[PDB]
Amino acid sequence: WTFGAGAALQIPFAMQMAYRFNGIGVTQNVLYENQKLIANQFNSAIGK
Amino acid sequence: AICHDGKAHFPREGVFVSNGTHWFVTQRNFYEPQIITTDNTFVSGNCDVVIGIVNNTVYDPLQPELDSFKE
Ligand SMILES: *[C@@H]1O[C@H](CO)[C@@H](O[C@@H]2O[C@H](CO)[C@@H](O[C@H]3O[C@H](CO[C@H]4O[C@H](CO)[C@@H](O)[C@H](O)[C@@H]4O)[C@@H](O)[C@H](O[C@H]4O[C@H](CO)[C@@H](O)[C@H](O)[C@@H]4O)[C@@H]3O)[C@H](O)[C@H]2NC(C)=O)[C@H](O)[C@H]1NC(C)=O
Ligand SMILES: *[C@@H]1O[C@H](CO)[C@@H](O[C@@H]2O[C@H](CO)[C@@H](O[C@@H]3O[C@H](CO[C@H]4O[C@H](CO)[C@@H](O)[C@H](O)[C@@H]4O)[C@@H](O)[C@H](O)[C@@H]3O)[C@H](O)[C@H]2NC(C)=O)[C@H](O)[C@H]1NC(C)=O
Ligand SMILES: *[C@@H]1O[C@H](CO)[C@@H](O[C@@H]2O[C@H](CO)[C@@H](O[C@@H]3O[C@H](CO)[C@@H](O)[C@H](O)[C@@H]3O)[C@H](O)[C@H]2NC(C)=O)[C@H](O)[C@H]1NC(C)=O
Ligand SMILES: *[C@@H]1O[C@H](CO)[C@@H](O[C@@H]2O[C@H](CO)[C@@H](O)[C@H](O)[C@H]2NC(C)=O)[C@H](O)[C@H]1NC(C)=O
Repeated sequence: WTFGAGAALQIPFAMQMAYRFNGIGVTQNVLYENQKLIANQFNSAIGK
Repeated sequence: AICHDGKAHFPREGVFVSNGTHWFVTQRNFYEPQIITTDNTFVSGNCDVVIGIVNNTVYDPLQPELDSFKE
């Protein structure tokens, strides 16, 4: 979301998703431990 | 995350960054590097799950104080 507030600052997408999870109130370890499952689910949803 | 003693440490609030030689944890909106301690981070799981984890030591604030008396 940084490019919406100022100059775009790069960040690995996994870490960005960790920030989002922190945002919705879920500790980032959840994402860092279920990254592959989450990626599979996201890709499947896009295909659907 | 960071691998210290077979455990994975994640930042409580902030992000792990390195200037090229050492590792620090800083708040996400202002570069304020700090030594990675057991207070900045919390443990979860082990080392063989996170993709991209990196070896690094984590400094325990209580350890040096206790060793001082023992010494
Ligand atoms: C990423 O950040 C790291 C921060 O630690 C960098 O490592 C640090 O680099 C600095 C600069 O070289 C080192 O600082 C001074 O180290 C020696 C002695 O170390 C003592 O002082 C340090 C102050 O930073 C403490 O951190 C140490 O624990 C120790 O108590 C100094 O002698 C050097 O020169 C200074 O002193 C002489 C004599 O008075 C003066 O003439 C100089 O002008 C200067 O004032 C260093 O300044 C620091 O030791 C070092 N810390 C660690 C853990 O490695 C790292 O370089 C950086 N990496 C990149 C790529 O940027
Ligand atoms: C949380 O939700 C997730 C998605 O619903 C669950 O992930 C699923 O868990 C099962 C069991 O581990 C996975 O199946 C494994 O891998 C393959 C998948 O192909 C088979 O898929 C179904 C079962 O899901 C099976 O009925 C089919 O016949 C296929 O053979 C198979 O080798 C095995 O079934 C194996 O069990 C799913 O693939 C996996 N889904 C995704 C998108 O990853 C998760 O288990 C739920 N629970 C937890 C704690 O996370
Ligand atoms: C984080 O720290 C540990 C070391 O403390 C690293 O684990 C070590 O990785 C090497 C391989 O790169 C292992 O060496 C060899 O491993 C094979 C695996 O079967 C083994 O059969 C050999 O005998 C040899 O030991 C080493 O064992 C392993 N050490 C431990 C204690 O597990 C790890 O790689 C570091 N993480 C990163 C990203 O560097
Ligand atoms: C960095 O991205 C990659 C995938 O490219 C992972 O390691 C790289 O793998 C390729 C193939 O060996 C090499 O060309 C790169 O030199 C490797 N390092 C890179 C691209 O930085 C690696 O898992 C990723 N690192 C992290 C922390 O996620």
